[PDB]
Amino acid sequence: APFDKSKNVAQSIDQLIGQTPALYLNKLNNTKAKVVLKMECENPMASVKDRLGFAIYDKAEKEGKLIPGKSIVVESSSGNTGVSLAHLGAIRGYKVIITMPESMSLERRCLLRIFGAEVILTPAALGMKGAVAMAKKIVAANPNAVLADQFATKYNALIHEETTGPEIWEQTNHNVDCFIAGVGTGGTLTGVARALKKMGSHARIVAVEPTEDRSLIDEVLCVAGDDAIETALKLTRSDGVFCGFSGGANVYAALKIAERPEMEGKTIVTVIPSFGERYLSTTLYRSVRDEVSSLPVVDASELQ
Amino acid sequence: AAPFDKSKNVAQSIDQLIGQTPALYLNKLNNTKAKVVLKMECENPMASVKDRLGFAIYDKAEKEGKLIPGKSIVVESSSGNTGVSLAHLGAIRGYKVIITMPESMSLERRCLLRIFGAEVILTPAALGMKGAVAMAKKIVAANPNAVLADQFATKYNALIHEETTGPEIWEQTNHNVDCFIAGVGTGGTLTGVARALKKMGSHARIVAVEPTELDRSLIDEVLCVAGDDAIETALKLTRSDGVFCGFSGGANVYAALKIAERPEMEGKTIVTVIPSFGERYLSTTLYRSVRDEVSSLPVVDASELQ
Ligand SMILES: [Cl-]
Ligand SMILES: [Cl-]
Ligand SMILES: [Cl-]
Repeated sequence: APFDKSKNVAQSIDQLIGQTPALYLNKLNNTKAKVVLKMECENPMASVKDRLGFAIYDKAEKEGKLIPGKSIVVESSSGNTGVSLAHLGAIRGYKVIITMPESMSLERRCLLRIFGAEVILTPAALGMKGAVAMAKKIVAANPNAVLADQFATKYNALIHEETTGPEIWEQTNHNVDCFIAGVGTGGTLTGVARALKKMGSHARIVAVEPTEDRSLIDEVLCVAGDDAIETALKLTRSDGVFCGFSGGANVYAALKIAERPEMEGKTIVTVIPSFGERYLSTTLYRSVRDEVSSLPVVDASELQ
Repeated sequence: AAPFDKSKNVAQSIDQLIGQTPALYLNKLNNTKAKVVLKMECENPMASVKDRLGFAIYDKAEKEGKLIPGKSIVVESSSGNTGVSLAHLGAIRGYKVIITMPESMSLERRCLLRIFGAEVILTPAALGMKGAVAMAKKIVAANPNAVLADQFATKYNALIHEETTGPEIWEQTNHNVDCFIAGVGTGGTLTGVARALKKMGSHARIVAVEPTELDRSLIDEVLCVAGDDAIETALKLTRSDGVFCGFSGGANVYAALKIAERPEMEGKTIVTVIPSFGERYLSTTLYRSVRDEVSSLPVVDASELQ
């Protein structure tokens, strides 16, 4: 059986990665279809990328390609893959180096540095291309250093075929008519689609392309940034799901699909990749920040 | 009970994901001969143990007929994790939630509450908590459908931890708890977990953690933890064990490590609590040492990449 974390004591926090909950969308869903959210936001470092981090360390160690205390893990990511690599690197005793443009927030730097990752900042003008350049440069310069990106490419779809997809299959009672996720790198889409196919599911596979190459994909749905953003704010207030831009896009897509006549009574599954708190000080929740920042204050004369 | 198998079913409400939190052994940071178990309340859906209290408030108050969905207005004079949980769970249940809070409380706290659609009302800094309380009172005095939530926090806090948190620890440790450690001050697991253990016939030592720099028979020992020790421990914990928490968790872990070095604790099991996830505190003084470090980092010159 997968580790029963609700009933036993874990030996390591990596045993808490995956086996995430699944949640019906209720108040926001005014259709005759069912929408299931795979709550990857509930991972220990608050995103789906914990699965990828674990896969990188676990599979690369098993191949003999990462050695704790010798290998230096180098990654040119600001986002959650870098966070997970830093997190799990710390506990497994790897030096982790993250390159990122200087333009990324202090918060993002801070998240990485709390785990003891070495944060290297690159010129704002060169953007992410410059961070990649720096990472490639650090690795060429040290034979013990490895680019983590090669492992992400090798293992990402596999970990989701092995874990996320089977979990969805069991949670939904072997009943999936449509699976929706982002076209991005480092997500569930390919691996979960493969798992569903292999289980004999006839689920329709929908890739979400945000407006702000596989034989597995049945349909690409383009979602405007402003719809993703608006959906994320509605989600918190309707169903208590607090996520990032990707999750809002996915839910928008799911609701659109759910309005189709042929989807009446069917089960649509989508993914909430990351918890929203990481994004509180970003553009996604700017509307809320701007609002509370200029509230009136009750006069002391009214408080007696 | 029929306890919800969330790794294996689809939940009808996010309330069902509250509780049934993991427990984790401290490894690299534990250099003692005792076992230290962390009850990971940071893994609740809104990232703190107070989700259990928010749930208890709505669940129990509704059963008492004191909260009526679609009619009651929930009025809460606090902006901490209990306030967050009330706003979060109120939204999904269809309640308007009002938070009264001093203007001096952090902008980030205001933002998180407003994310859930709470009405955030600010009161003068000079009047502090008492002005927020007076403002809550004023609202409720003018509308009989408005209800002060703090009465319910008082009534149900210890009870929900007796009913859920405590029994979960008991099961997770396979009925083997030699010591339970948690913070003083309301909102805590301490009283309710201690009561659960004692009902189960456990004679675990109960240690209250008191930060510096019933509420009698239940406590065997008080352990004073300096704020600096709590802070340093929180940052060590992230690097050693990958546990990312707030001040309270750092203090608890510091305390647990002190109990673990007691000779009579050799081979014993000590349980403590990680109340909340650390991300909420990244903009606070708890992680200021790290913010100051990363804010002064050098930037690689474009020459090096060309
Ligand atoms: Cl995804
Ligand atoms: Cl997201
Ligand atoms: Cl904490």
